[PDB]
Amino acid sequence: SGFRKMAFPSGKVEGCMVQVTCGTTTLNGLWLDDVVYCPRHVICTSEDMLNPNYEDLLIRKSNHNFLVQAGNVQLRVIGHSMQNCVLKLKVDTANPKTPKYKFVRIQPGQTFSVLACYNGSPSGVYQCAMRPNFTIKGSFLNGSCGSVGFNIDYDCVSFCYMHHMELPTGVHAGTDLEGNFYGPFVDRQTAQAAGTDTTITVNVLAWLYAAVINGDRWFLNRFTTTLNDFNLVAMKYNYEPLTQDHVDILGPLSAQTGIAVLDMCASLKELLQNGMNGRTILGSALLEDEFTPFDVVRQCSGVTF
Amino acid sequence: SGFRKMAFPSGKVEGCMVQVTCGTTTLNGLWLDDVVYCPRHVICTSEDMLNPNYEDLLIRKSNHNFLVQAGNVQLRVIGHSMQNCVLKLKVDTANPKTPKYKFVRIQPGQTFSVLACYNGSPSGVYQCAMRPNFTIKGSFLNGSCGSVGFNIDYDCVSFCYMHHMELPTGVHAGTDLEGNFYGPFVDRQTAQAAGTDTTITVNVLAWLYAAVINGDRWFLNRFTTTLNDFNLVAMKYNYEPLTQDHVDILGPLSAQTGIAVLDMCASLKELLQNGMNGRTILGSALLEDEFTPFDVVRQCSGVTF
Ligand SMILES: O=C(NC1CCNCC1)c1n[nH]cc1NC(=O)c1c(Cl)cccc1Cl
Ligand SMILES: O=C(NC1CCNCC1)c1n[nH]cc1NC(=O)c1c(Cl)cccc1Cl
Ligand SMILES: [Cl-]
Ligand SMILES: [Cl-]
Ligand SMILES: [Cl-]
Repeated sequence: SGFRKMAFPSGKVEGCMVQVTCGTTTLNGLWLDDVVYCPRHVICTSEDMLNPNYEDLLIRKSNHNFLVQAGNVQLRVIGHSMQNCVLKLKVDTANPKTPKYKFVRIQPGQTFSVLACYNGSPSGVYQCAMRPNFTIKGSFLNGSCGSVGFNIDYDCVSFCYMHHMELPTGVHAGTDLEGNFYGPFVDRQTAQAAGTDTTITVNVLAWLYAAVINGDRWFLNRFTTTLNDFNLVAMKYNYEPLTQDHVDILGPLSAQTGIAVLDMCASLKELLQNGMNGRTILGSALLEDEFTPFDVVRQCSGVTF
Repeated sequence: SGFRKMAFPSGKVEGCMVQVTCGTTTLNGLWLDDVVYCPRHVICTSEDMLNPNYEDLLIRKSNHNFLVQAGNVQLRVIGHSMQNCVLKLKVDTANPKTPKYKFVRIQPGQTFSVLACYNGSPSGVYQCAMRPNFTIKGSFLNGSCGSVGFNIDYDCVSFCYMHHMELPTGVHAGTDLEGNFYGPFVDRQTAQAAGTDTTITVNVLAWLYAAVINGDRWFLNRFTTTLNDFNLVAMKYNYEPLTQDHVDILGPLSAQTGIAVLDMCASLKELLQNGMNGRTILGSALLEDEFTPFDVVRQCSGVTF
């Protein structure tokens, strides 16, 4: 028993991280097969970031201007191209540690692990969720760009995020591995403010199921509700609307615990209206929303990789 | 910016995890050089755990009764011995992935990363602290015994914990890698209750420094205090006493932020007496105490491995 904010084992991704330097800018790249993926603003100086024309800045770059370093060994770049907001650097050596992998574009509310890196070296690993406003609340310092977010399915790494920028409010924005930003954000040092960071209702409900499974139950009440009535309450509290799709996804957790989904919604509704009254749930004094129903099933059953 | 509960990259330890089966009990072992470390209660059935005599149970075991499996490959056991509450299984093959490593016995309040494993396969990674009552609040299911806790220093893995047991209250107990339990706990399915789980004051202060560095500052007040006066308040709230050693350890964070240590203590004192008033600090509604001062410096500076 016990429930922790848990990231995937990072070894498979550690073996993919390299350093990319262009001029005086150094960040991280992802080395899969004979291609290194990195943010395209590696070609930018701090000056260029104010208003970059990436196509023009790229005319001035050749393969040999991209210094790729794997540990203590330099990689030979034999080609480069820009795809949306990432560069793909073709190298003459296939990464011998390439895992089985996929590129996936996740939806808001979905979770993933981040391997924070600096100069191509792994610094730490932590769990994140794509927020409803398409930011993530990560831990990134200057030099962490190119760090990736990922999920693992047994032996297949699904890369879903590459870090690119920090907004003035300290939240973070990035792309999928095809170089498309999540949300409306751009790799340009300008005014771009995040929208409302609503709470991921389906994840809160899954985490309440995790609590019940682990013995925290003071919050279970004598009530039930309906989707429409609950969402009226969820709206007032800046909670995402709960759909029947979400209800269906929570089915297995409902079956395991014998608590109907709408009953747990009624318990959540009271928690929102009454508050925690100084109590905690799984060691938290606020309702956690960065565990998916799949994360809960995974951690409560012992899935491995 | 941003501050996350962050574990070390786990790859170096993933390459050390094996499966150990004795009779019908399967758990995890740690393969370093030509030795596999695992909990000695691998020799026990669920029946033996009620009152085991490990020396007697071991008379009935031979090298070939310990099945060690690394991925899909069996390892040949050429010797075994019991050291305190761990078994050391000598194998004829040195682990080719052995990292630079040390065995360390940590103190309460110190933090480490856990690689939760099942059947020798990594399941997830998360960050823990040795609680003042010598339990840890982990995420362990049946089969996770032998999972280890560790810190990394650049390239040297310091193993400090091996998981052995779950107490009736759902907290967890284990040993260092020499097989000595942390605290008074024993590998025996009996009545052993944890003492008071006090809050790690020095870690809370470090985490408040982390918050200031990241822009959360509403809690900074106009007050200061003394060690003695603060500890009078800390006692009432089941906070560990703050020592001058702790003050010294917080020195660097004090210097970086220009906030004297006793001033931050005065801010903490008001938070304890007044509460959070529904506010949050670094996305938490309670005071976090599983970041050490070293963890904060590490994450805020970008140390890598
Ligand atoms: O999350 C899903 N699959 C996991 C991806 C990572 N590997 C494991 C499978 C998934 N598959 N179909 C729908 C979803 N997810 C959701 O509908 C969802 C949830 Cl559950 C929570 C928050 C937002 C969203 Cl969109
Ligand atoms: O934590 C320490 N070192 C780290 C070990 C892990 N690798 C990095 C170095 C350390 N070295 N000397 C004293 C300490 N720690 C403490 O005094 C302490 C703190 Cl700081 C917080 C809570 C409890 C305790 Cl005992
Ligand atoms: Cl452009
Ligand atoms: Cl004994
Ligand atoms: Cl909290």
